Amino acid sequence: VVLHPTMLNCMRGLHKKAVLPEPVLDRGIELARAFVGGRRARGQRVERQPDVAAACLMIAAEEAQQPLPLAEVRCLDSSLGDVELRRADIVRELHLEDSERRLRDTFADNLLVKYILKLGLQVSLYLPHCKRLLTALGRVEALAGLTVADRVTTALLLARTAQTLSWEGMEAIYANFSSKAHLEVTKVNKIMHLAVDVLPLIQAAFQ
Repeated sequence: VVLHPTMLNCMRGLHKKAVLPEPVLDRGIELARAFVGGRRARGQRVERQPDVAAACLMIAAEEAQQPLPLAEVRCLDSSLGDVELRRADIVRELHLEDSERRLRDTFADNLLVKYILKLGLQVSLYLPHCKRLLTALGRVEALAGLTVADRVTTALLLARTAQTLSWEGMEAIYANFSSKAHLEVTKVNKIMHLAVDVLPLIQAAFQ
């Protein structure tokens, strides 16, 4: 199965900017060939090839427990569209429902670990704590609508800047995190301002 140049170029470019391991790209290529080969054999149009590429890469990255959240994908390539729809299409047509359910269950931990390692922080300290912060955040009404990735970002930055560990420059910290995570600093500011405003509610959920 020969993939369209735009499909390959997008995947290679995004994989490069994400600083992902080589065999993740190879897995991304394999998923795309199978999906594209499936569609071609049934006479189905392959729409939005760059988005299909991103989605294949994300499945691959999650399988290697090096998750690539959508917020990062949009920050690395601002032109990509409805990547989530394509991911659902791939999962369904390649029959990956059982694997996808496992990926969804481990996504939060694996992203936490990824960010903790990127920030030069100690996993054995931050992981079990930020995990508990994560659970707390989901029980806070004002924070409904935050994505899993938004909650991971919030839990880590709260643990790093809001002294939440005692429950058991600031712009420069958010900016450094944002660069290292390949996230939009303005989106991180917004999520944090929302979480910081409702700080005592997060604490009560935590305790």
